[PDB]
Amino acid sequence: EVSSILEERIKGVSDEANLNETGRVLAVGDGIARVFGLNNIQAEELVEFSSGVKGMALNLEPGQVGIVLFGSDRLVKEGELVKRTGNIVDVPVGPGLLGRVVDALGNPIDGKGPIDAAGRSRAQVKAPGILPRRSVHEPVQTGLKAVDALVPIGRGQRELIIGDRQTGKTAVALDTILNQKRWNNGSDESKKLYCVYVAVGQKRSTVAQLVQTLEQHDAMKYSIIVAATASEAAPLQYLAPFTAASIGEWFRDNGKHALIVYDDLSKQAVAYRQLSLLLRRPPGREAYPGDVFYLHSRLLERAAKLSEKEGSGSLTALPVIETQGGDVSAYIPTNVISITDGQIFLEAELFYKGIRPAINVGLSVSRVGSAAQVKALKQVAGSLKLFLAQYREVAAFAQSDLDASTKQTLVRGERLTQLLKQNQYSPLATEEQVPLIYAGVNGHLDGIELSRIGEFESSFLSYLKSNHNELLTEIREKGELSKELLASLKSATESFVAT
Amino acid sequence: VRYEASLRQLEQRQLAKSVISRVQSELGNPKFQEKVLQQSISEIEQLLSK
Amino acid sequence: PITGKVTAVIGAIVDVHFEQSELPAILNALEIKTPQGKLVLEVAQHLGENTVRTIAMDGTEGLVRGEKVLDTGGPISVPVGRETLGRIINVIGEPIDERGPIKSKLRKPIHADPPSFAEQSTSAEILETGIKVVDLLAPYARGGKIGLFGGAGVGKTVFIQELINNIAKAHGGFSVFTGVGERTREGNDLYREMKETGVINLEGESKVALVFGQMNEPPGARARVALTGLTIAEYFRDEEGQDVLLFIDNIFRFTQAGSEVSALLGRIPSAVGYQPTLATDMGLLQERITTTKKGSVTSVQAVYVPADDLTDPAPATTFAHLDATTVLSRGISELGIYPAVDPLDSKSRLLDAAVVGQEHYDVASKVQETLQTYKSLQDIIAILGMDELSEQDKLTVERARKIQRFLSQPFAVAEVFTGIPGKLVRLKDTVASFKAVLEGKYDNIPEHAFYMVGGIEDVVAKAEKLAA
Amino acid sequence: NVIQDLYLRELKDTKLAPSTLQDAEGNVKPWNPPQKPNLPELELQGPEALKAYTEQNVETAH
Amino acid sequence: AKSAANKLDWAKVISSLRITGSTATQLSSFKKRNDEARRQLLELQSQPTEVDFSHY
Repeated sequence: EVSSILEERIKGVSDEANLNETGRVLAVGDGIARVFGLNNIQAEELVEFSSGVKGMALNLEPGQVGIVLFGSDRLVKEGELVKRTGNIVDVPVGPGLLGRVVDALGNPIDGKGPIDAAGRSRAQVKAPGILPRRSVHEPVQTGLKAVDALVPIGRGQRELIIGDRQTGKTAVALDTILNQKRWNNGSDESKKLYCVYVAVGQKRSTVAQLVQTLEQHDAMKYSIIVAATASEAAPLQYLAPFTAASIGEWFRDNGKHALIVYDDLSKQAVAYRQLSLLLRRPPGREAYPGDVFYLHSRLLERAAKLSEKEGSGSLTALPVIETQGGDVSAYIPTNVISITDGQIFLEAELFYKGIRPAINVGLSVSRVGSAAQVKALKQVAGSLKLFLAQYREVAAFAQSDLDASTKQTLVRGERLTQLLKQNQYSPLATEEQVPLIYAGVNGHLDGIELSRIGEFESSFLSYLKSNHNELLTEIREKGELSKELLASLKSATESFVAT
Repeated sequence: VRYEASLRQLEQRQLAKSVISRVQSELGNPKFQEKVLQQSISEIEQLLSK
Repeated sequence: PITGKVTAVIGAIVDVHFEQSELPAILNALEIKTPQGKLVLEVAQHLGENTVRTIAMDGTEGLVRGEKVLDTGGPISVPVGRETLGRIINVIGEPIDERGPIKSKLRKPIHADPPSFAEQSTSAEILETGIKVVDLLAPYARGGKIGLFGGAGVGKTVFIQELINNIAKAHGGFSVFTGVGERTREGNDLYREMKETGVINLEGESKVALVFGQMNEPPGARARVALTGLTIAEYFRDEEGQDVLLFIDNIFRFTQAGSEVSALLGRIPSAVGYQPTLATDMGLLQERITTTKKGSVTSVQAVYVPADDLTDPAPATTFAHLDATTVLSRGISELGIYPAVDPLDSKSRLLDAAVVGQEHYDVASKVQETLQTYKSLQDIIAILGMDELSEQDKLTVERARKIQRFLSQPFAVAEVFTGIPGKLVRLKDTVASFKAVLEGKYDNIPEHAFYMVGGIEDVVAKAEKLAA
Repeated sequence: NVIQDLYLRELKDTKLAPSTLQDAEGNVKPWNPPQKPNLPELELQGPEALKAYTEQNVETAH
Repeated sequence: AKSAANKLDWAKVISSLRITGSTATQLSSFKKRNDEARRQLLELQSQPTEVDFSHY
């Protein structure tokens, strides 16, 4: 019992060894430490202090070294002996981390048993050259419309999720992970994702809610969660995306697909801000350092789709932004946006007014993220992206001209917006989403009025499988629509519209 | 069941302060002196082998 | 013994130089012996060579260089127990309320490390309240934090009072109201008012404990009252299994107190002139407040923004920890309806089908949508006139105004002023009632009889009374 | 080191065991006895009510 | 049983639409339903009454 666990521990330690170099600290505190000595230390080495706390060498100076403390101030004291770990700052990598909760140090902090690792690989690494890169081809499915192919994301994309924080920002991301569960248990290993959800600056309470929620939804057995919560000090939050991303790359160079969600990169900027100012480095534009840019660009380009050589591996990214009231005059949001391609502009105003997901499509774009989609998912959504940016202009002046043609577009457009909505935390299947967008694209929401859109949807799906599942077997396997299949669907949709 | 859970917690702290008493008992005895010699001969073997 | 002589007094930053083999740690308590009191200094840096840099808990004015300091060996140790409930205490752990000494039982350090991950809330547990208006439109939770909005002296103080009474019935739990940068005139009023309505007593054991940090005391003492109240609460949950509802006053003064500490200590202010240590200090506080596996510290806080601004860094950080808003308002109180809680801007991030029950979410939304449509209807009804209503349109107006009166609930604290005994109405009975207005059993029951009622059963008697 | 020697001596010489029953009762809920009030729901007792209703009521008429 | 109550409820409602005097037969139907819905919520509240002893 209580005697046995202690007896085990005391025996599992001895804590007798013979050392190389030591320091004795100069004057410690402010989340940065000043150490005296350490004359043979390498750069970015790991040091371990007599407190038990460990730090990463930042400034190597001729007489002193200035470590940065991974941990709260209070434990570090003055006149403690600092010993070289002898190894560069690394975090365990391997497949003994899937369904083990971890912090940014890689410790089990409730855990699901101690941590097993294939390797360790350095927190900080630099991403492969220009040459091993390849464009995306495979679609990421979120199981939510309005992103499905309306605003496309592919496998290796770095496409952004932007909006005001805590408007349900987190759910959009979970659904990506959740929806990929029957392509993630495949026998196609390129189709599996192994996902890391980096929680930076969030409440330790939320993260514990999130760990349980995933185990109910039976999805925690192919995801890792990394933690540098709000309670835990700033230099650990700074290092949190970097350390987690090393873990992501390990999946990517085994030539298998992955995902990593960086929630919230605006909080990495704050974490790095506090550490930066207490080291005497003067603030840049918007009171954030001017080296913020460096962290995000280095960080982001280690999520990239590789070529045939590297096993056609990928690590996709959905970086999650805390916007300062829907302003894009601010430094941190634009820095993440200019590195990335594609945006998933999300509206608070829309979230409140019953659009869940509230994914505005006006300031949402895809650049190179538009070759993700297979043919079925190019046909069905065809030019819906365009039509609802003709709808925006039609409603600016619907406070000039009023014509049937403009009115018709406005009615289709409203009806279409309603259609995009889907239940959250049960993301509707991709095969299931393919018929629904056909209908609306082909203008068949001139027989359904707004109040009944939800009712039609489930009754139309039930109808289609019992009548003809042939259509659906085709889209599961082929993933490309032919004209004949398309017509067969049109014929079926109109039948349902009448009665 | 809640009280039993607490009892485990109680047990863990009780057993802690007893070890703090024995640390004080060891440093109080001339074991302080019998054990510094031991440290010395261990340190001799080690430093010889750098 | 670890002792040193004062070798500086730069502002409220007093530096003590210590001799060899005599070493502090950061956060320890230094006590300077003086015949003028004692002064508690907190080690907030090490500048090395056996010198420190500290913040003070009291005025530094009249210090000599050369006065002895003595190091305790760790942070200020404040009293805990049920002997510390019904006492005003400054930061140091001693009576400022002048009722002789507080009988020490156990004492505990003011800084403590955030509870384990497995001991942080893994689910939302709904904190029970007698106020019906609160439990529908923004569920309190044992792990959540609910930020009050509205003026001060507008019903907020009385609202704070109300909550204490429910918690006693509900769980058995106490409270601690912590005031940061307290206004010393107002503290007397609230202390007198609290004793009188019996949430504090001179007759024995008490609920709410008060922790006050006057504004004439240095910045440091303003920050550290907030960690000192919380420790009292943490002992009730972990070691007596009981729920605690912990109020905090202005969190605008929390951010303000840190910026000065930063500035004096030789740190550089951040965005909007504020402390570079804003996020991490707040994060530690609000991960010390959570549902443990024995008991829970829930906190209700008061949110006041820097001259009407929501783009600033300090509210943003706060809002992240909050899971509900209760938005008290003047326009509701002018209709003589206390609760003051504006229905529309009362929202929760735990009000959902999966947390509160499907039924609960749906009752709560219908009642919200009805007020929302009523409000919009009224807008064009003023301009055009009031003859414009159809049979259908007035159905939304009638059901809305029945709820609008129905909102007011006699409060126990405010018993004299209403003249009507305060009532409490549990969570299950809150849902049921609003259902009854939805099925229209209470869509013909007089409109002036909804004034200051409780549960569904209760207003049958008032209805008889208006008519008879 | 000194830890292994100390741990061992301490453990053997000072073994804790579970708390006494008296101690448990004070800090715990002291059980609950069989919940019976006796007597199920009484309504409409004796024909007093019957006479009262048969006589009072009558309402078939415009 | 319970169904019997509800057919008679509606039988007397359509009786009352005509003749005068079933206008308070429904006042009684409402009364028996009040206490009868009390038996339903009583009956839905009831669960197996054993205390566990396997694990706890």
